[PDB]
Amino acid sequence: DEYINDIINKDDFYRGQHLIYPGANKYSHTIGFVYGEMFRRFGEFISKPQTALFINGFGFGDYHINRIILGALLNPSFHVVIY
Amino acid sequence: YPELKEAITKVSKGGGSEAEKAIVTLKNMAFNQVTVVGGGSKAYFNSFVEHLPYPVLFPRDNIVDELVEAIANLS
Ligand SMILES: NC(=O)c1ccc[n+]([C@@H]2O[C@@H](COP(=O)([O-])OP(=O)(O)OC[C@H]3O[C@@H](n4cnc5c(N)ncnc54)[C@H](O)[C@H]3O)[C@H](O)[C@H]2O)c1
Repeated sequence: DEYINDIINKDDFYRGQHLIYPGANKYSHTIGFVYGEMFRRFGEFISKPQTALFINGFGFGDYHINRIILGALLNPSFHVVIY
Repeated sequence: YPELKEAITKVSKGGGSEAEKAIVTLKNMAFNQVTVVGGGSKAYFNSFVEHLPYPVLFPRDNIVDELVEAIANLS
């Protein structure tokens, strides 16, 4: 109701730090915090023992994920099925 | 001691150092607790490498180089 529609169809109307997407404002610590924390929870989640990880139907268009997986092979409980 | 027969020949013919006489006198014992090994390389350190047996249950396939090269290439 309030702001999305104006952005869509209000022509010349833009402002500063009001929206957070997609990975937009990383030069500001406040925003980055969110993505860094989600990735931190993900990375320390795979460190768990007896945990199953799934990578299904992925094009592997990212770089950090592949390198992290390669460096995290120390876990003998990695199983992957990809389409 | 690789120089086993040489010590025997020296003592039989005469001569030899104190170590040769000591090994000769302590080797003459006919006990199962003492083992005699002779050869040009059996008593050397090289022959000891192969004497180690692999564990029955421990895996024998080598998959460390594959992991290292995968990490080097993909990561
Ligand atoms: N907390 C986090 O997890 C985190 C961390 C850093 C960045 N980000 C976000 O990441 C930044 C950009 O990421 P992105 O959009 O480039 O990643 P992405 O969404 O493009 O990665 C997945 C993509 O791969 C495409 N693809 C191509 N071939 C495919 C195939 N055969 N199978 C499946 N998918 C295939 C898909 O269209 C699409 O899903 C954003 O700016 C930011 O919001 C998130």
